[PDB]
Amino acid sequence: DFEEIPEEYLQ
Amino acid sequence: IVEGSDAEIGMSPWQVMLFRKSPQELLCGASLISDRWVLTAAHCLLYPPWDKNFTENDLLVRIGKHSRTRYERNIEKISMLEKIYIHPRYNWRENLDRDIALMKLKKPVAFSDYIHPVCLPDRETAASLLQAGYKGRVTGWGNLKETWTANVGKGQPSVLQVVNLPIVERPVCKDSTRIRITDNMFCAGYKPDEGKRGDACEGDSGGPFVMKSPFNNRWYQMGIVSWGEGCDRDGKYGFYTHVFRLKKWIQKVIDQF
Amino acid sequence: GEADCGLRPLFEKKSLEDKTERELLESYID
Ligand SMILES: N=C(N)N1CCC[C@@H](CNC(=O)[C@@H](Cc2ccccc2)NS(=O)(=O)c2ccc3ccccc3c2)C1
Ligand SMILES: *[C@@H]1O[C@H](CO)[C@@H](O)[C@H](O)[C@H]1NC(C)=O
Repeated sequence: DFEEIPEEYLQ
Repeated sequence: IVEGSDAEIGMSPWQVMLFRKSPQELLCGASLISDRWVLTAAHCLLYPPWDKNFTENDLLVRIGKHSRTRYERNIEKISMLEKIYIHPRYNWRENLDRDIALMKLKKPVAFSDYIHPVCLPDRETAASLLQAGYKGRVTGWGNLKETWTANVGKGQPSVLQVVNLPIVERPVCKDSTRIRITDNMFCAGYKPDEGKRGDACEGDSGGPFVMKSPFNNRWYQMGIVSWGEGCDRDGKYGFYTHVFRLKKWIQKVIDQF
Repeated sequence: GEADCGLRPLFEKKSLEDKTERELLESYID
């Protein structure tokens, strides 16, 4: 249920 | 946090969230001790009996947060990790002895109204403040109850929680559990006869137990949420890593690296 | 000298106190 964070951090 | 209440905004600006990249989930709490170092529990990162062994690339650190779930665009900073250090004599086999770890951020964070480091104690502070009956504070985004009814009860908090707990005499800690306690731990919580309650719970681990000095007005991290048996059980106490006893290791790691 | 620490921008630095800190301080004097 987390809002998404910029995908630069998750890639 | 069981039986705590909502933090005020900015009340705990050293609180750090450890965030797993994939799947996206809350791992643990932590605390900010300078612009590039974060302190947490070892068992948040490394516990081989459940094949838990997280790496620098598996995790994000999120600083300045109030909401558990929101991306707080204006306020929070997200950082990657350069390097993780675990106490060499961390004992995961029998008692979680020396449950402590340091993490170096890839880049320094800028302090702000919502991001600010906590003090580590010196010898005099530790001796004055760590006494049975005195109260410290625990914060986190972990569970509100040990157990609850699926898809009905809540659950996880929506904002950071806070609870104040007294330090408990060593002999009472010892009698409360079959686990072998060492001098690298203390325990806190209310006694069954005191009519207040409160405890840390799942997801609060690695977060700070802090105390305020009346003489200089500063907050000190005296403990790290380490372990317990369930959450908020009668005749049961939460156990905390003794930050001061392990300060020499912290000093070695920060100095060398 | 030593880096500033444990003084919160929105509390100690503005002389505001949080809702429950008083409970902590009182515990020292019982
Ligand atoms: N009640 C408090 N304050 N707690 C701290 C925050 C999490 C809460 C829920 N967790 C817990 O209740 C325990 C459950 C558990 C108990 C014994 C063994 C394994 C798991 N997890 S724990 O992280 O506290 C844990 C993990 C490994 C261990 C190894 C040896 C001895 C004890 C150990 C305790 C408990
Ligand atoms: C965990 O993984 C790291 C890096 O992937 C490895 O070097 C280390 O030996 C592992 N430790 C344990 C106890 O499994």
